Amino acid sequence: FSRQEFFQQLLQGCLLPTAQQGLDQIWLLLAICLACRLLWRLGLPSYLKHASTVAGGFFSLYHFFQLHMVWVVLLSLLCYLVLFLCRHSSHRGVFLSVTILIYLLMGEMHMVDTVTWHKMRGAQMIVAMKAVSLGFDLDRGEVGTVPSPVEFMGYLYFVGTIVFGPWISFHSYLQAVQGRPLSCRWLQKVARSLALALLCLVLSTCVGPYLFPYFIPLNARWLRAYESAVSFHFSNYFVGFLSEATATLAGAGFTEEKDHLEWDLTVSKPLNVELPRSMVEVVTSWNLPMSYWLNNYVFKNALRLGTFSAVLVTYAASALLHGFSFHLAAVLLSLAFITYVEHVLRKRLARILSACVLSKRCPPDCSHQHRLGLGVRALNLLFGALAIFHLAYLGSLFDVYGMAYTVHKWSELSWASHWVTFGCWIFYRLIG
Amino acid sequence: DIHMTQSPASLSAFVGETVTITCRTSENIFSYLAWYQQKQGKSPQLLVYNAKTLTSGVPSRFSGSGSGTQFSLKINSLQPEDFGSYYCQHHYGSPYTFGGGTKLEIK
Amino acid sequence: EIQLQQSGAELVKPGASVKMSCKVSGYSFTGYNMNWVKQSHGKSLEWIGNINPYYVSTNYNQKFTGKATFTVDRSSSTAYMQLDSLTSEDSAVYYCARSYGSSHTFAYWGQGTLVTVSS
Ligand SMILES: Cc1cc(-c2ncc(CC(=O)Nc3ccc(-c4cnccn4)cn3)cc2C)ccn1
Ligand SMILES: CC(C)CCC[C@@H](C)[C@H]1CC[C@H]2[C@@H]3CC=C4C[C@@H](O)CC[C@]4(C)[C@H]3CC[C@]12C
Ligand SMILES: CC(C)CCC[C@@H](C)[C@H]1CC[C@H]2[C@@H]3CC=C4C[C@@H](O)CC[C@]4(C)[C@H]3CC[C@]12C
Ligand SMILES: CC(C)CCC[C@@H](C)[C@H]1CC[C@H]2[C@@H]3CC=C4C[C@@H](O)CC[C@]4(C)[C@H]3CC[C@]12C
Ligand SMILES: CC(C)CCC[C@@H](C)[C@H]1CC[C@H]2[C@@H]3CC=C4C[C@@H](O)CC[C@]4(C)[C@H]3CC[C@]12C
Ligand SMILES: CC(C)CCC[C@@H](C)[C@H]1CC[C@H]2[C@@H]3CC=C4C[C@@H](O)CC[C@]4(C)[C@H]3CC[C@]12C
Ligand SMILES: CC(C)CCC[C@@H](C)[C@H]1CC[C@H]2[C@@H]3CC=C4C[C@@H](O)CC[C@]4(C)[C@H]3CC[C@]12C
Ligand SMILES: CC(C)CCC[C@@H](C)[C@H]1CC[C@H]2[C@@H]3CC=C4C[C@@H](O)CC[C@]4(C)[C@H]3CC[C@]12C
Ligand SMILES: CC(C)CCC[C@@H](C)[C@H]1CC[C@H]2[C@@H]3CC=C4C[C@@H](O)CC[C@]4(C)[C@H]3CC[C@]12C
Ligand SMILES: CC(C)CCC[C@@H](C)[C@H]1CC[C@H]2[C@@H]3CC=C4C[C@@H](O)CC[C@]4(C)[C@H]3CC[C@]12C
Ligand SMILES: [Zn+2]
Repeated sequence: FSRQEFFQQLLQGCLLPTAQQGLDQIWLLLAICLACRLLWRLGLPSYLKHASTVAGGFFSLYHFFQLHMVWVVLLSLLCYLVLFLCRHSSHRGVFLSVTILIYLLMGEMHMVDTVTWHKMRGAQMIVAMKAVSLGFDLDRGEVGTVPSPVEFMGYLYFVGTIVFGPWISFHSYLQAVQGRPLSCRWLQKVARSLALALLCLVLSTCVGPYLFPYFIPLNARWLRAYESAVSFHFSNYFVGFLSEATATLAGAGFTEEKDHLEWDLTVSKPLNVELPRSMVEVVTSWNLPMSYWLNNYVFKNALRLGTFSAVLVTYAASALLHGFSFHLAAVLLSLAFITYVEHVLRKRLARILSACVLSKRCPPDCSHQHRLGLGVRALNLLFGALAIFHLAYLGSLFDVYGMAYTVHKWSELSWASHWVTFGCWIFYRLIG
Repeated sequence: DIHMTQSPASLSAFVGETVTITCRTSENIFSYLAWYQQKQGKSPQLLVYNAKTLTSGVPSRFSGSGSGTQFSLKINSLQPEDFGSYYCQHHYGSPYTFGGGTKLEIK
Repeated sequence: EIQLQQSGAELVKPGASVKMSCKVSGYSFTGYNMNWVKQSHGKSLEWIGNINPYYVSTNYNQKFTGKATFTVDRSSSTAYMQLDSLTSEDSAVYYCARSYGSSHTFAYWGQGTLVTVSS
C-alpha cells in the first residue's frame, strides 16, 4: 500500500500500540525501582537496605520471568560459593570467571528449557558481568573487604540493574546504597532517559523497517540492509536508555567531584554510531558499561597473549556473554578484524601524514601538523563512510537461522566488508 | 582520597586506666576500618579489622566499635606493653589512607 | 612463621634511583597481594601501592605514580620497588606488607628500609 495509505494508519497502528506495550512491560519495574529509591532514604541499617533490594530483585525477576528465574537465582548462589571458598586467595577473578564460563557453556548446550533460557540471558549476563567484576576488583585491591552474603546478594539483585540495567561496579552500587538527596536533576535525568527510551522504541519498531520505501522516495539488497541495521541500532537504544532510566531511578549511576553531584550514567551514545567516526568508536560506544567491562576485565588480563590475540579473546568473551548465535558470533568475530585493522591502519596513516586521523578525536595536545586541514576532514569523512558501510553490512543479519542464513545474507551483499577489510590490511602492510 | 582524622593527637594515662581513641572519616565507610599499633622503632601490627573484629593473638582488652563516619578503639585495663602510636586505616577501597596517629604515652 | 625480610638502609644522592627488596618466606608468594607503604620520620603512614604476585598487574596511589615502580620475582619470591628521581622529601622508612587476604588490611609487615637522600 502507498505512502498516503500508510501514513493514514501509522499513528493508530504503530504510535499507540508500540508505546502501549512499552509502558505495559515496565510500569511495574519502574514502580519497584521508585519504591526502592524512596525506601533507601529513611536512614535504615545497610543490611536492611540490601535485604530490601534482594526482595525487590526476586519479585521483579518473578514478574518478568514467571518461574524460570531459578536459572538466575541458582547462578547467584553458585557465584557466592566460589567467592566464599577462595575469599583468601588472589585468584578470585580467575575462579569466578571459570565458574561463569562453565555455567554459560553448560547452559548453551540446549539441555535445560531453552524457550525461556534464551530470553533470560540479558539478565543472567548482567549477574555474571557483576560477579566476575567483583572477583577482580578484590584482587587488584580496588575493593577492600570481601562482602558479606547480604551485601553480595543485594549487589547481584540490585532492583535497578537486574532486568535490563547495565553493569555497575561494586563501589558504584555501595555509593548508591548510601543514597543521595532527591534533587531536581535526578527527576530530570529519569524523565529524559524514559522519554528517549520510548522514542527509540517507537522509532525502531516500524519507523525503521519502513524507512526507505515510505519516509524516502528512493525505493534492492543494500537499502534493506541499511534499514535493518538502523532498526537493530534503535531496538538496542531502547533497552539502553531504559536501563539508564531504571538505574538512575533506583539511585545508582551518578558521579561526584568537588562536592558537585551529577547524574551522567551514559550507556549508549546514538550519535556516535549513526554518524560514526570509526568502527572502534562504534563498538566502544554501542554499550559503554559493557565496552568498559570487557576492556578492563578481559582484554587487560589476556594482554599477555599478544594484542590481536587479546582483542580476539575479548570479542569471543563478548560473543559468549550475549549468547551464542551464529549470526551474532559471526558479527562479533568479523568486528575483531574490522576494528583492529581500521585502528592500526588509521594509526599508520596518522604517523605518516602527521595528521589527526586517529580512530578517536585526538586531545588538544597532539603533535600532529595537519590538525584541521581539509585533507584531514576528507580522510575522516571517507573512514566514516566506510564505517557506515560496515554497519549497514553487519547489521543486515538482524532482520525481523544457523550458518545457512548468515552465508546467504552475506552472499546477497557479495561479501563487501570482508573484502574491504582485506584491502585495508593489504594497504596497511604495504605502506609499512 | 578519603580523609581520616584521628583524635586525640597525643594523650597520656596511667597503667590500668581506660582510654578511647576516635577516628572520624570524611566519606562514609560502612564498617571497613582497621586499627594498627606501632611501638617505638618497630613496624606496625594489625590489631583490629572490620572496626570490631580482633586479630589472631591480640588480648581481649582491645575493643574497637563504631560504624559510619565515627569509629573508636577502647583500651581498658591498660598494660605496660600497650604504649605507642595507634593508626586508623580504612580498607574500603584503593587508595587506602591512614589517620594522623594517636601517641599513647606514660603518665 | 611468616617473615618478610627487607634490604638494608640506603643513602642516595638527590636525583638518583633506588631499588629495595622484600624477600618473603613462610607462605605461597603468589597467593596474597604485596602492599608497599611509606612512613616519614615522626609522621603518619602513607600507602604507596600494591602488586598482585599471581598476575603482575599493579595498583598505585595517585600521589606516588611515576615515582615508584613495582616488580616481582617468583623464582626467588622477592618483591622489588624502585624509586626514581629521589629528592630530599623522600627520606623515610619503607615497609612491605602482605594483605590479610579476605580483607585488604596489612597483616604481616616487613621491617622497613631507611632511605636517606643527601649529599
Ligand atoms: C552489527 C553490529 C553489532 C554491534 C555490536 N557492538 C558491540 C557489542 C558489544 C561488544 O562486544 N563491545 C566490545 C567493547 C570493547 C571490546 C574490546 C575492548 N578492548 C579490546 C578489545 N575489544 C570488545 N567488545 C555488541 C554488538 C552486537 C554494533 C554495531 N553493529
Ligand atoms: C526526509 C527526512 C529527512 C525527514 C522525513 C520527514 C517525513 C516525516 C516527512 C517529509 C516528507 C513527508 C511526506 C511528503 C509527501 C507526502 C505525500 C502525501 O500524500 C502524504 C504525506 C507524505 C507521505 C509526507 C509524509 C511525511 C513526510 C514523509
Ligand atoms: C516518533 C517521531 C520522531 C517519528 C515519526 C514522526 C511522526 C510522529 C509524524 C511524522 C508524519 C506524521 C503524520 C503525517 C500524516 C498524517 C496524516 C494526517 O491525516 C493525520 C496526522 C498524520 C498521521 C501524521 C501523524 C504524526 C506523524 C506520523
Ligand atoms: C516520579 C513521580 C511521578 C513520583 C514521585 C514524586 C515525588 C515523591 C518525587 C518526584 C520528584 C521529587 C522532587 C524533585 C526535586 C525536589 C526539589 C528539592 O528542593 C526538594 C525535594 C524535591 C521536591 C523532590 C522530592 C521528591 C519528589 C517530589
Ligand atoms: C568464538 C569465536 C569468536 C572464535 C573465537 C576464536 C578464539 C577463541 C581462538 C581462535 C584462535 C585462538 C588463538 C590462536 C593462537 C593463539 C596464540 C597462542 O600463543 C596462545 C593461544 C592463542 C591466543 C589462541 C587463543 C584462542 C583463540 C583466539
Ligand atoms: C568462545 C568461548 C568458547 C570462550 C572463549 C574461549 C577462551 C576463553 C579460551 C579458549 C582458548 C583458551 C586459551 C588457550 C591457551 C592458553 C595459553 C595458556 O598458557 C593460558 C590459558 C590460555 C590463554 C587459554 C585462555 C582461555 C581461552 C582463550
Ligand atoms: C565464529 C564461528 C561461529 C564461525 C566460524 C567457525 C568455523 C571455523 C566453523 C564453525 C562452523 C563450522 C562448519 C559447520 C558445518 C560444516 C559442514 C560440514 O559438512 C563441513 C564443515 C563445516 C562447513 C564446518 C566448517 C568450519 C566451521 C564453519
Ligand atoms: C574470518 C572472518 C574474516 C570472517 C568471519 C566469518 C567466517 C568465520 C565464516 C562466515 C562464512 C563462513 C564460510 C561459509 C562457507 C564455507 C564454505 C565451506 O565449504 C567451507 C567453510 C566456509 C568457507 C565457511 C568458513 C567460515 C566463514 C568464512
Ligand atoms: C566510501 C564507501 C562508502 C564507498 C566505497 C567503498 C566500498 C564500500 C565500495 C568500493 C567498491 C564497491 C563495490 C564495487 C563492486 C561491487 C560489485 C557489485 O556486484 C556489488 C556492489 C559492489 C560490491 C560494490 C560495493 C561497494 C564497494 C565495495
Ligand atoms: C579476502 C577473503 C579471504 C575474506 C574471506 C572471503 C570468504 C569469507 C568469502 C569470499 C568468497 C565466499 C564464497 C563464495 C561462494 C560461495 C558459494 C556458496 O554456494 C557457498 C558460500 C561460498 C563458498 C562463499 C563462502 C565465503 C567466501 C569464501
Ligand atoms: Zn592529534
